[PDB]
Amino acid sequence: QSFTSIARIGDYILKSPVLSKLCVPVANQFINLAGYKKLGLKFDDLIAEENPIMQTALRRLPEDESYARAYRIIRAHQTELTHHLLPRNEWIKAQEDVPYLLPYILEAEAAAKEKDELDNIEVSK
Amino acid sequence: SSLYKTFFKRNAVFVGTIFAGAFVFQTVFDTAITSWYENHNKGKLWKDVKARIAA
Amino acid sequence: MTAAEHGLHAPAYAWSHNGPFETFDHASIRRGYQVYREVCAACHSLDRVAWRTLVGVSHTNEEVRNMAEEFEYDDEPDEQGNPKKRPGKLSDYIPGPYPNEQAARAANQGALPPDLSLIVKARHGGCDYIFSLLTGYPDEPPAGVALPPGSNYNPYFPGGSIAMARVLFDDMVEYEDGTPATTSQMAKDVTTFLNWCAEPEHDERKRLGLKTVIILSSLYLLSIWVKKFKWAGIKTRKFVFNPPKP
Amino acid sequence: GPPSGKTYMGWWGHMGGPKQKGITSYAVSPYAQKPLQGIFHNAVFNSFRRFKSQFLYVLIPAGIYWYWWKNGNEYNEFLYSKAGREELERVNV
Amino acid sequence: GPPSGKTYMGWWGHMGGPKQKGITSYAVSPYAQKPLQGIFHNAVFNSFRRFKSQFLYVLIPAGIYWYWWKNGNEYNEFLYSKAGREELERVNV
Amino acid sequence: MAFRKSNVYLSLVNSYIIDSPQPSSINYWWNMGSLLGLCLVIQIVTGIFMAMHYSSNIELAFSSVEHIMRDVHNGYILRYLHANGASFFFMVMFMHMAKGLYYGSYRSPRVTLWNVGVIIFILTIATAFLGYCCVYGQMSHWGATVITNLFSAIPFVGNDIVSWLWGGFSVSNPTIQRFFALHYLVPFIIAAMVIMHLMALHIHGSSNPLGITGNLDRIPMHSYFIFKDLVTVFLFMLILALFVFYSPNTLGHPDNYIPGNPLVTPASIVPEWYLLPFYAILRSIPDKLLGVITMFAAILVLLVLPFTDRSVVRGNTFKVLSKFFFFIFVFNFVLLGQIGACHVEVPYVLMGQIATFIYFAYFLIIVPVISTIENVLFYIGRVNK
Amino acid sequence: MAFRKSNVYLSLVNSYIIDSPQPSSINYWWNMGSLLGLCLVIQIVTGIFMAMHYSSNIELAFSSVEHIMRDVHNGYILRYLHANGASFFFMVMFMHMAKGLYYGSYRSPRVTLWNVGVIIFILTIATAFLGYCCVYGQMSHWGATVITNLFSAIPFVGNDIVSWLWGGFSVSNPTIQRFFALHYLVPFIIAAMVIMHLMALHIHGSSNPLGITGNLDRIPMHSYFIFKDLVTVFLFMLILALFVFYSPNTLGHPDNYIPGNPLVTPASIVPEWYLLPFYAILRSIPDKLLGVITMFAAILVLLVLPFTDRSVVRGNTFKVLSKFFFFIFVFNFVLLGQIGACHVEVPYVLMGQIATFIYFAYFLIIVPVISTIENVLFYIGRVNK
Ligand SMILES: CCCCCCCCCCC(=O)OC[C@H](COP(=O)(O)OC[C@H](O)COP(=O)(O)OC[C@@H](COC(=O)CC)OC(=O)CCC)OC(=O)CCC
Ligand SMILES: CCCCCCCCCCC(=O)OC[C@H](COP(=O)(O)OC[C@H](O)COP(=O)(O)OC[C@@H](COC(=O)CC)OC(=O)CCC)OC(=O)CCC
Ligand SMILES: CCCCCCCCCCCCCCCCCC(=O)OC[C@H](COP(=O)(O)OCCN)OC(=O)CCCCCCCCCCCCC
Ligand SMILES: CCCCCCCCCCCCCCCCCC(=O)OC[C@H](COP(=O)(O)OCCN)OC(=O)CCCCCCCCCCCCC
Ligand code: HEM
Ligand code: HEM
Ligand code: HEM
Ligand code: HEM
Ligand code: HEM
Ligand SMILES: CCCCCCCCCCCCCCC(=O)O[C@H](COC(=O)CCCCCCCCCCCC)COP(=O)(O)O
Ligand SMILES: CCCCCCCCCCCCCCCCCC(=O)O[C@H](COC(=O)CCCCCC)COP(=O)(O)OCCN
Ligand SMILES: CCCCCCCCCCCCCCCCCC(=O)O[C@H](COC(=O)CCCCCC)COP(=O)(O)OCCN
Ligand SMILES: C/C=C(C)/C=C/C=C/[C@H](OC)[C@@H](C)[C@@H](OC)[C@@H](C)CCc1oc2c(O)c(OC)cc(OC)c2c(=O)c1C
Ligand SMILES: C/C=C(C)/C=C/C=C/[C@H](OC)[C@@H](C)[C@@H](OC)[C@@H](C)CCc1oc2c(O)c(OC)cc(OC)c2c(=O)c1C
Ligand SMILES: OC[C@H]1O[C@@](CO)(O[C@H]2O[C@H](CO)[C@@H](O)[C@H](O)[C@H]2O)[C@@H](O)[C@@H]1O
Repeated sequence: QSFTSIARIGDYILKSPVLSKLCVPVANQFINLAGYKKLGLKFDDLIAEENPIMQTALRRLPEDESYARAYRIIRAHQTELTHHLLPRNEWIKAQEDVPYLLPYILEAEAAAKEKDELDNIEVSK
Repeated sequence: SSLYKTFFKRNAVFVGTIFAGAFVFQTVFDTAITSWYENHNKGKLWKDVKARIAA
Repeated sequence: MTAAEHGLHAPAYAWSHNGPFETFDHASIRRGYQVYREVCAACHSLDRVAWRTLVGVSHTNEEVRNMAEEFEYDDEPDEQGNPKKRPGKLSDYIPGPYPNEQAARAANQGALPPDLSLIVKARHGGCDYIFSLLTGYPDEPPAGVALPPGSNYNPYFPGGSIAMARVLFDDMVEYEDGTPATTSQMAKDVTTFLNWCAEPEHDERKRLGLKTVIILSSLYLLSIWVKKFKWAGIKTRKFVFNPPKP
Repeated sequence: GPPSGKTYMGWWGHMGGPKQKGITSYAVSPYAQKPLQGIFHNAVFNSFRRFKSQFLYVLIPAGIYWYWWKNGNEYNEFLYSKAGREELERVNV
Repeated sequence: GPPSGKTYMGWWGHMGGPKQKGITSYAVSPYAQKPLQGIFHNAVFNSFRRFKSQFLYVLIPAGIYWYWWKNGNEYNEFLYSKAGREELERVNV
Repeated sequence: MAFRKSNVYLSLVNSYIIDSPQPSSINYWWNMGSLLGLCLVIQIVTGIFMAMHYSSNIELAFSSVEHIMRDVHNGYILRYLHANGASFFFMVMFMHMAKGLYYGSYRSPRVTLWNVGVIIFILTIATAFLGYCCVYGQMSHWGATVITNLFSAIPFVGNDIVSWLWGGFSVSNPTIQRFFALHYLVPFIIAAMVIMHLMALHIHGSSNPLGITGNLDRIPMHSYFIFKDLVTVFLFMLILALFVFYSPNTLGHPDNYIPGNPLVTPASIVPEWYLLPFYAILRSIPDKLLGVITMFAAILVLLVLPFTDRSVVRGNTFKVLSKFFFFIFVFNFVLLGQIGACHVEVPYVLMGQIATFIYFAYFLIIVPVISTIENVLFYIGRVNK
Repeated sequence: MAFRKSNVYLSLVNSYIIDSPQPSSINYWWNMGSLLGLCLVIQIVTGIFMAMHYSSNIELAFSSVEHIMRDVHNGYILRYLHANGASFFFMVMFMHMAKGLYYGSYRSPRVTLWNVGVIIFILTIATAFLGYCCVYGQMSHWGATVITNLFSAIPFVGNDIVSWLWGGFSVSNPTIQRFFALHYLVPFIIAAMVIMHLMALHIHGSSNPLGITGNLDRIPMHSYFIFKDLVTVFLFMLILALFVFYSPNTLGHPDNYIPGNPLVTPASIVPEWYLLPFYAILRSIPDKLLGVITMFAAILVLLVLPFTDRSVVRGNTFKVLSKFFFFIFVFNFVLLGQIGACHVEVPYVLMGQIATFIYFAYFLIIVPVISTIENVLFYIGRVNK
C-alpha cells in the first residue's frame, strides 16, 4: 500500500471529528501495544526499505537525521538480541515519534506517479 | 581451575588427545551402562533365568 | 461412532517392560512360548520368527534344536529328482498350522486367524489390547445384542462380534517352572512372548537409548555453555551516540 | 567474472547501509568475563518476560480453538450415546 | 559477493589480454555470402593437405604396433599347432 | 588473500558458511533451515543404507522391511531413524514455513526464495508419500490407491493418467517398483532445489525479527551461528533419539504393520499425521473434482501472500491484530489436522468446512484487510492532521 | 542489464552456456565435454526408467532384465541404449582424456581441472562395474567376485573388507542388492563432481589447439559453439543408434546372457572392453598385491603429468618428438587392450609386460626427457650466439 493512499484515508479520518474521536484513541493504544518505542525506534524506522521509493527517500534525508536513524536501528538490534528492552528514559516518547521520513516518501511517490502517467498518456488528435 | 591447568595449562585440548579420550570414553561408558542396566533388570534377563532353570 | 463399534478401551496393566529402563521378563517369554505352542499354534502362525532367535532369549541352543527337529521341511530333492523331507533346523522359521489361506478358513468357519508375529504392533493398544481381548470374553453378550451364528462376544473387539472363541481356561497348561497356569497368568505370558516376537530388539534398543540420551543431553548442555561463551562479547557490547558536527 | 544484478545487501566493506558517524561501540573479551553463570541469574530471573508480554496473543486463539474442539467433541459423544440417537436421526440425514 | 581470486582470464571488456592497437578486422554478414554450396571445385582439393602433414606421426607408430601384434599372434598360432608343440614345451614352462 | 577466499571450491564454503554476514539479531527461529539440511542428510543416508536390504516387488516389500527390522545389524535403528526422521522433517518444515509467515520472509525482495520453498514443500510431501508406499502395509496400499486416484479428477485424460501411474489395473507390482525408483530419485531433486533456495537466500541474506535492514550490524556466520546452530542440532538429535529408541511407533499407524490387502480397506484408515490438514480440506468439499482442487489450492495459495500483504512494514513483531490472527491461523491449522483424524460425522464435518474457509480467508481476506487497517492505525496514531 | 544476466538462476546459464568467452580457434576435439554431459543424462534417464521394472534380488535380477527386454514396451531400447551408452561414454571419455594429454590441458592453471577429471574417471568406472553386476549374468558374478577380491590385497584387514563388501560368504543376495543401491547413487555423485569440474574450467576458460592465450580473440558460446556442439551431438546419436538398433550386442559378451552360476567360471571369461587395458596391466605382474597396486597406479600416474611435462610450451601442436611419442602411447594403450582379450600365453605375456612398462615410462621417463630435449632444440635452432 502506498503512503499517499494511507495518508488520504488517514487525513480524512483525522479531519472528521466523529471518526477522529472514535479511531485515534484505538490507534494510540495500538502504537503503545506495538512496543517499538520500547526498543528506541520511531515508526518511520520500521518501514521496509528494499524498494525504489524508500531508497530515494533515504537518499534525500538530511545527513544529521540519517546518522540518528542509523543509531536507533543499531541500538535496537542489540537490545533485541539481548532479549531486553531499553531503560524507560531511552524510550521514544510520543512527542518524538515524528514522521520524519514521510514527507520524503510522499514526494518520491508523487514523482513516480506522474512519471508513470506521462509514460502512458494517450493523445487526442 | 587449577585442576585443568595442571593437565593442559591455558591451552585447549588438542585433537589427538580428544580422539584418544573418545576411545577411552566408549569402552568405560559402555561397561558402566550395561552394568547399571543389567543390575536394574536383575531376575528378568535370560542369564538370570537360565540359572533358575536347573531341573 | 457408537461404543460397540469403537470397542471397549483397554486398561493399562503394569507390564514389567513398560518403562525406559526395563527389559522383558524372560521367564515370562519362555512361559509364553509354551502357551503359544500348546494353545495358539493350532490356528495361528508365527511366520517371521526363526527358531535361532529363541536361543539366548527364552531357551538354550539344545532346547531350540530339539523343538525344531520335531517338524518337517522340504529338503533338496534326491539324485533322481524326487522330493524329500528333513527335520527342521535353527535357520528355519516356526512352521504354521495351515498349507494355505483356504485350508485355514475351512478350519475356522470362513475366518482367517492372522499371523501373530507383529500382532502387538499391528493393533492400537499393544499388549494391553491383546491381554484384554484374551481375558475379556464374558459368558454371554449384553442384553439386546444378537450374535451372528458362529460368532463370539468380546467388548474389546471393534463391533463386539469376533470369530475366535475364548481359548484360555484355568490350568489347561502345566508350566515347567511350577507357576499356577491361570487364564490371566497365561494371557500375561503369551502377550509378553508375542511382544518379543514383534520387537525382538526391545532389550537392546532401550539399552542403547540410555546411552544415546545421556550423551546427547550432555552434548546439548555443553553446546549451550560453549555458545554463550563465543557470544559473550556481542551480548554485552555497548553503544554510544554523539551527534556529529555538521 | 560476469556482471550480476544489484541487491539490497553487499558484503564486508560495502554492506549497503547508510554512512555511519558518531556511534562508538565497546566490547570486552569473553575470556575476561565471569565464567558463564548467567544461565541461572539473569535467565531464570528475567524468565517469563517473553511470556507475560506475548502469551495473550497465543492463549486467546488457543483457548478459542480448544473450546470449539471440546464443545464439538462432547456434542459428538452425546450424538452417539443412547440418549442422543433421537437428535442423531435428525441432524444427520 | 566476496573478493574473487584473480586468474588469467577475465570477461568481455576486461579479458586479461594485452592492449590492442593498430589492428583492424573486417567481416561480412553470412546472409550476404554464397549459400555455402561452394565447398567443392573451389576448395575440395585443399583437403588431404591437412592429413598429409600428420599421417606419419600416426601411421609409423600404428605400423610399429600393428606388426608387433601380427608378429606375436602368428608365433602364438605356431606354438599351439602340432608343429609348434616342440618349441611350445621349451618356451612355456 | 586467504586460501578459503581464493580457492574455487572453498570460497563457496566461505561465502555461505564462514564470512556470510548475518543480521546480529536473528533469533532461534532462524535455526530451522540448518535443521532441515540435517533432516535431508539423515533421510538420504539412512535410506541408502536400508536400500541395500530392501526389495520393491509387491510380494517381498513388506517382508524386506521386516528383514531390516530383524536381521540387519542396527537395522531397526535405520528404519526408526528414517521413519521418525520423516516426521521431524515435517514438524521442522512447518515451523520454518510458519517463521516465514510471521516475519514476512515471503515479502520482497525474497519472493523467489519463498516460491522455490513452496516447490520444496511439494516435492517433500510427494517423496514422503512414495516412501510410505514402499513399506506395503495396509495404509501403504490404500494410500497409494487414494492418492494416485487424485488424478482421475482431471477431465478426459484423468483415468488414463491413473492407469499410467499404476502401470496396470490397480496398485500392484509395477506400481510399488516404480514408486521405490521414484522415492530414490526425488530426494536428489529436492537437494538440487535446496541449492537454488540457498542461492536466492544468499543474494539478499536473511531477514531479522525486527523486519528492518540488517545492513548496519552484521556478524560472521562462523563461530556465532556455527555454534548457535549446533545447539539446535543437538536438541533435535536428543528429541529424535527419545522417539527412535523409546517411542518409535507413536507417530505411525498400526495398520501399516499388516501387509497390504487389495480386497480390504481397513475401517481404521487414517493418513499420516502431517498430511491430515490437507486431508481435512479435501474431505470438506462434497464434490470429487472441487475437493482435489481445493486441497491442491491449499498449498498453492501460499504463493499469493507476497501480494495480499498490504503492510508497509515487514513482519508481525509490532502488529497486534496481525499477531492475533497469525495464531488463529496456526491453531486453525492444528484443528484441521484433528478434524482429519476424526470420522466423517456431524459436528466435525461443519467444523472442517468452517476451518477450511478460515484457512483460505486468512490469505485472501484477513491478511489484506488487517494489514490495510494497521497501516492507517500507525499513521493516525501519531501524525496530527 | 539483460534479464539473463540479472536473474540469479539464468545468470549461471548465461555465463556457462551463453556469454561464455570461448577461444575462437578450438576445434571439434573440444566437443567431447558436452558429449560426456549428454552421456551422463542418457545413462541417468534410461537407468531410472529401467529401475522401475528391475528387481535386485539375486534370484530375480537376470529375469527382471529379461522382463525389461521382452515385456516392457520399448524396454529393449532402454537396455540397449543404457548398455551401449556405457561403452560410448567410455570411448568419448578416452578421447576427452587423450585430447588433454595432447594439448597439455592438464598443465597450469588447469591442474585442479585435470585432478577432478581423474576423480570422475574412477567414479565412472566403479559405476559401470556396479551396473554390470546388476544383470547377474555369468560375467556379472565373476566380475563382482574378482573386483571385490581386489581389496583382499590390503594387508591384515584385507579379507575383512571383502567379507564386508559381500555381506556374507561370497557374492550373493546382499551383494547384488547393495550394488544396485550404490549403482543408483554414484551417478549423482558424478554429476556433482562434473559441476566441480565445470567450476574449475570456468575460472580459467578452455585452452586452444595453439596452446597459447585465447584472451585476444574470444567468441560467445551461444550460436557458435551451441550449434557446433549440436553437430557432434547428432553424429554421436547417429552412431549410437546404429548399434542400438542394428548391432546391440557387438560390444558385449554372450556369457552375460547366461544366469550367474557360483560354481562355474566360464573359460571364455573376459572383462568389458573398456577395462581390458587395466586388466592387462594387472596380469602382467606375477604377484597378487603388486598386481593390484600397479593397476591402480596406472590410473593415479595421470596425476603426475603436470610435473613431468618440463616443456616451456603447452601442447604438442608444434612438437615433432612429442607428437610421435604421444601416438606410441595411444597405440600402446590399444595394444594393452588387445593383450587383455588374449589368453595368458607366451608371446602375449611378454608383450603385455613390455607394453605395461611403456605405459608407465611415458609419464615418468619419455615425457620429461623429450620435453627437456625439445626445450633445447627450440633454443639452439634459432638463437645465434
Ligand atoms: C517434535 C519435533 C520437534 C523438533 C524441533 C526441535 C528443535 C526446536 C527449536 C526451538 C525453537 O526454534 O524455538 C525458538 C524460541 C526462540 O527463542 P529465542 O527468542 O531466540 O531465545 C531467547 C533465548 O533464551 C536466548 O538464550 P541463549 O543464551 O542463546 O540460550 C538459549 C537457550 C536455547 O535453548 C535452545 O535450545 C533453544 C530452543 O538455551 C537455554 O537456556 C535452554 C537450557 C535448557 O525458543 C523458545 O522460545 C522455545 C519455545 C517455543
Ligand atoms: C567413436 C564412437 C563414439 C564417438 C561418436 C562421436 C564422434 C565424434 C568424435 C570425433 C572428433 O572429435 O573428431 C574431430 C576431428 C577434428 O576435426 P577438426 O580439425 O576440428 O575439423 C575441421 C573440420 O572439417 C572443419 O569443418 P566444418 O565446417 O565444421 O564441418 C566439419 C565436419 C565436422 O564433421 C563432424 O561431424 C566433426 C567430427 O563436417 C564435415 O564437413 C564432414 C562430415 C563427416 O574431426 C575429424 O575430421 C576427424 C579427423 C581424424
Ligand atoms: C501449509 C502452511 C503450513 C503452516 C502451518 C503453520 C505450521 C504449524 C505451526 C507449528 C508451530 C509454529 C508456531 C509458530 C511459529 C513461530 C512463531 C514465531 O515466530 O513467534 C515469535 C514470537 C515472539 O517473538 P517476537 O520477536 O515477536 O517477540 C517480540 C520481541 N520484541 O514467539 C511467540 O509468540 C511464542 C511462540 C508460541 C508457539 C506455540 C505454537 C503452538 C503450535 C501447536 C503445536 C502443534 C502440536 C499439535
Ligand atoms: C587412462 C589413459 C587414458 C588415455 C587413453 C587414450 C586412449 C586413446 C583415445 C582413443 C582415440 C585417440 C584420440 C587421439 C587424441 C587426440 C588427437 C589429436 O588431438 O590430434 C590432433 C592432430 C593434429 O592436430 P593439430 O592441432 O596439432 O593441428 C595443428 C594444425 N596447425 O590430428 C591428428 O593427429 C589426426 C587424428 C588422429 C586420430 C586418432 C587415431 C587413433 C584412433 C584409436 C583407434 C581406437 C581403436 C578401437
Ligand atoms: C492363546 C492362543 C491364542 C492367541 C494368543 C490368539 C490371539 C489372537 C489375536 C490377537 C487375534 C487378533 C484379533 C484382532 O483382529 O484384533 C486373533 C484372531 C483370531 N483367532 Fe486367535 N488366538 C489364540 C488361539 C486361537 C485358536 C486356538 C484359534 C483357532 C480355533 C483361534 C482362531 C482365531 C480366529 C479365527 C481369529 C479371527 C478373528 C476375527 O477376525 O474375527 N485363535 N487371535
Ligand atoms: C528442505 C527444506 C528446506 C531447506 C533445507 C531450507 C533451508 C533454509 C535455510 C538454511 C535458510 C536460512 C536460515 C533460516 O532462516 O532458517 C532458509 C531461509 C528461508 N526459507 Fe527455507 N528451507 C527449506 C524449505 C523452505 C520452505 C518449504 C519454505 C517456504 C514455503 C522456505 C522459506 C524460506 C524463507 C522465506 C527463508 C527466509 C527467512 C528469513 O530470512 O526471514 N524454506 N531456508
Ligand atoms: C527427503 C528424504 C526422504 C524422505 C522424506 C523419506 C520418507 C520416507 C517415508 C515416510 C517412508 C516410510 C517410513 C515408514 O513408515 O516405514 C520411507 C521409507 C523408505 N525410504 Fe525414504 N525418505 C527419504 C529418502 C530416502 C532415500 C534417499 C532412499 C533411498 C536411497 C529412501 C529409501 C527408503 C526405503 C528403503 C524405505 C523402506 C523402509 C522403511 O519403511 O523405512 N528414502 N521413506
Ligand atoms: C562425465 C565426465 C566429464 C564431463 C561431463 C566433462 C566435461 C567437460 C567439459 C564440458 C569441458 C569443456 C569442453 C571440452 O574441452 O570438451 C571439459 C574440459 C576439460 N576436461 Fe572434462 N569432463 C569429464 C571428464 C573428464 C576427465 C575424465 C578428464 C581428465 C582425466 C577431464 C579433463 C578435462 C580437461 C583437462 C579439460 C580442459 C581442456 C582444455 O580446455 O584444453 N574431464 N570437460
Ligand atoms: C551415469 C552412469 C551410468 C553408467 C555408466 C551405467 C552403466 C551401466 C552398465 C555397464 C550396466 C550394464 C549394462 C548391461 O550390460 O546390461 C548398467 C545396468 C543398469 N543400470 Fe546403469 N549406468 C549408469 C547410471 C544408472 C542410473 C542412474 C540408474 C538408475 C537406477 C541405472 C540403472 C541400471 C539398471 C537398472 C541396470 C540393469 C539393467 C540393464 O542391464 O541395463 N544406471 N548400467
Ligand atoms: C547440512 C547441515 C548439517 C549440520 C549443520 C550444523 C552446522 C555446525 C557444524 C559444526 C562444525 C564445528 C566446527 C568448529 C570449528 O571448526 O572451529 C574450530 C574449533 O573447533 C573446536 O573447538 C572443536 C569443537 C567440537 C566441534 C563439535 C563437532 C560438531 C558435531 C557435528 C554434528 C553436525 C552434524 C576453530 O577454533 P578456534 O576459533 O578457537 O581457533
Ligand atoms: C552438489 C555439489 C554442488 C557444487 C558446489 C561445489 C562446492 C564444493 C564444496 C566442498 C569443498 C571441499 C573440497 C575443496 C578442496 C580444496 C583444495 C583444492 O581445491 O586444492 C586445489 C587442488 O585440488 C586438487 O587437485 C583436487 C581437488 C579435489 C576436490 C575433491 C572434493 C588447489 O587449487 P588452487 O585453488 O590452489 O589452484 C591455484 C591456481 N593454480
Ligand atoms: C545442483 C544445481 C546446480 C546449480 C543450480 C542453478 C542452475 C540454474 C538452472 C535453472 C534454469 C531455470 C531458471 C528459471 C527461473 C528464471 C525466472 C525467475 O527466477 O523468476 C523469479 C521468480 O521465480 C520464481 O518464483 C520461481 C523460481 C523457478 C524455480 C525453477 C525450478 C523472479 O526473480 P527475479 O530475478 O526477477 O528477482 C528480481 C525482480 N524483483
Ligand atoms: C508418482 C508420484 C505421484 C503420484 C505423486 C503424487 C503426489 C501427490 C500429492 O503430493 C504433491 C499428495 C501426496 C498430497 O496432496 C497434495 C497429500 C497432501 C495427499 C493427502 C492425502 O493423503 C492420504 C493418505 O496419506 C492416506 O493414507 C492411508 C489415505 C488418504 O485417503 C483415505 C489420503 C487422502 O485422502 C489425502 C487427500
Ligand atoms: C562398492 C564398490 C566397489 C567395491 C567398487 C570397486 C571398484 C574397483 C575398480 O574401479 C575403480 C575396478 C572396477 C577397476 O580397477 C581400477 C577396473 C579397471 C577393474 C578391471 C578388471 O575388470 C575385470 C572384469 O570387469 C571382469 O568381468 C568379467 C573380470 C575380471 O577378471 C577376470 C576383471 C579384472 O581382473 C580386472 C582387473
Ligand atoms: O463359538 C462359540 C459359540 O457359542 C455360542 C453359543 O450360542 O455363543 C455363546 O457362547 C460363546 C462361548 O461361550 C460366547 O462367546 C458367546 O458370546 C455366547 O453367546 C455361539 O454363538 C458361538 O458360535
